[PDB]
Amino acid sequence: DAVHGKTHVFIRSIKNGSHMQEAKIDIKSLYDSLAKKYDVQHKNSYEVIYPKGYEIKVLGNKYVKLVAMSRHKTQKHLVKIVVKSEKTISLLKKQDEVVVTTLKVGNYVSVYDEASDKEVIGEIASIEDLGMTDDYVYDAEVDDDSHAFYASNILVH
Repeated sequence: DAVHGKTHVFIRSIKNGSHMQEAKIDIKSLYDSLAKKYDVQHKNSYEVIYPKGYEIKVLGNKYVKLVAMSRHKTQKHLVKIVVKSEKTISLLKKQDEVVVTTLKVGNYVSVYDEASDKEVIGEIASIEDLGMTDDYVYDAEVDDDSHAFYASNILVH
């Protein structure tokens, strides 16, 4: 289980104790930027990074500390997951998608509605095997007990 490098996550960073910035950035960019600002560990096949003062949006529409982050090559297939949601505005239908490594069509998952800054229930609308990949895939470790974060608005472990 990892996510693709173009996965979007909501990140907050703090400097000098008192200043903070928040933005939506792709996970490969987060890794590449943060890999230079802070520095890399190495294990059997992980390059593992330990930032401080960075946070990520998780279950509960709250930011918790991002404790570590890593990237690695995997032999596993990338899978594109499309998740539909809708709201009563007269129905506005929305969908989001994330590609993961390794859940059933029809299952419900939590979804972040960015425009209304609230969490909604989504439906697994499709699942697609995109095949193997040579690119790095990425992993994030979160301090809250949900062990989950929002990945292109979809809650993933």
